[PDB]
Amino acid sequence: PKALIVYGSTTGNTEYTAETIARELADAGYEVDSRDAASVEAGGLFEGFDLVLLGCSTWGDDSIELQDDFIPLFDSLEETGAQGRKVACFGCGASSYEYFCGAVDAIEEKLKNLGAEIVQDGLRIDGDPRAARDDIVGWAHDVRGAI
Ligand SMILES: Cc1cc2nc3c(=O)[nH]c(=O)nc-3n(C[C@H](O)[C@H](O)[C@H](O)COP(=O)(O)O)c2cc1C
Repeated sequence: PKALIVYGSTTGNTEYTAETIARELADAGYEVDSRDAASVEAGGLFEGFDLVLLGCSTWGDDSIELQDDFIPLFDSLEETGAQGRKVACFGCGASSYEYFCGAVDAIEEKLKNLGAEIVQDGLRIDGDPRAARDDIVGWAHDVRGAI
């Protein structure tokens, strides 16, 4: 299968999660294209992919704000070709906050409204992702079994 991973990361935690997920998928034989949201054009972005994984950290002071580089893509998500596309979301946040990983919920809700097929509920990491390696690995295994 061919998967696309697009991540929005300010301090590199969601980028480290995206790289862990990319290796799990490549180790199982998938074809994997991993891109920073900062380098991406929304226009037909998901075209030709069997699975699309979107990663984004949460910002703002209990007023959800998406990671800076991901904003433009979220704004033009209606142009990516998400209708009928198998997708799943992930991101890093702080479980202590009002909207823990609220950017993962917001992205899932728009994808749902755009006709995408959410194959798995979003992976929401608390704290340092390097300490949540087994959950990341376990979530990537489950998405593979869900497509
Ligand atoms: C100023 C500020 C606001 C934040 N807002 C939230 C929030 O509303 N909810 C949440 O779950 N995490 C929030 N975070 C936590 C960050 O999303 C978290 O540190 C995450 O690991 C950052 O990931 P990144 O390095 O991929 O950009 C906030 C952090 C800062 C510094």
